[PDB]
Amino acid sequence: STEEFGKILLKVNQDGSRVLLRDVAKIELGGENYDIIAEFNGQPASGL
Amino acid sequence: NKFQLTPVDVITAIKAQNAQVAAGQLGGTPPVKGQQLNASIIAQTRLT
Amino acid sequence: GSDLGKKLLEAARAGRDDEVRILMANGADVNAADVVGWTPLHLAAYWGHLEIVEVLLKNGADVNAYDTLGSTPLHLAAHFGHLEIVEVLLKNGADVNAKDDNGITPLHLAANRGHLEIVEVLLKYGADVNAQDKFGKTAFDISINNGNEDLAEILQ
Amino acid sequence: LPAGATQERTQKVLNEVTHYYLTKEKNNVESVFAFNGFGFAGRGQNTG
Repeated sequence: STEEFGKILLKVNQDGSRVLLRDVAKIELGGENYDIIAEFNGQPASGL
Repeated sequence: NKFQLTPVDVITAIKAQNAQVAAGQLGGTPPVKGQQLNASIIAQTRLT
Repeated sequence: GSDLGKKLLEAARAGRDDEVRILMANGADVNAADVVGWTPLHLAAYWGHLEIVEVLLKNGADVNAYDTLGSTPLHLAAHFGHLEIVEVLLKNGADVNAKDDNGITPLHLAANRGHLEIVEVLLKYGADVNAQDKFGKTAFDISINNGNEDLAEILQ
Repeated sequence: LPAGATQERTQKVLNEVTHYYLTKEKNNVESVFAFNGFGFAGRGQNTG
């Protein structure tokens, strides 16, 4: 889940505070790449 | 020996300095709204 | 274990209520435990068989049986969201502050999976909100690590 | 589209193309499947 990725622990600071992955990044389910925009009659589409 | 070096360091320097680097693009996808420029970033290339 | 002990364990795990009742009537040990120390109550709490939990408790099941790593049926029910079973267990005297070998309490477990309603029940029954596992962490620490803002509130 | 043209600029042209077929060719056209990012000259943000 995105939540589990966000709480990956990057670092523990000097004061003992925690740097989590969600403190340096946005996290979302997305595509493997974004070069192609596909639309069928102007609506988002996929296909086979 | 005169420079405190070995074949290990030579091999490491060749792998690092005779490299072909995948560097992404200016304006790459997914892009920001309003982007006007798309161009490839060209970093290190194989020596010739 | 022994004879009718094993059939009760598998009966409680499978959720076979009539057979649980029959094995009770035949003198089966309510507190028969398998190799890892799970009783029928452990099994029924884990798999969420509310009626079997009641029948086992009505028949004198240890409500505070612990497995070989110190975990009780309340831990299991609180961890896997079985709210009605958590209430039945607490009503029958389940130690709301029981700790396993890791210092982990039913409140930690319920908090870690975000079961807000279970957390309120456990608090209502006297859960120590400042209880710490072996790493010094509280249910609150768990809440903010999970980014669960609702939980984080409830846990002061 | 010209050199270095971006995905967003190509999408406006495809939108106009899609609009045309579903408007001035409504009687003849059932659908437009528009792909922003490849053509048959090649691929790229400036192609569709």
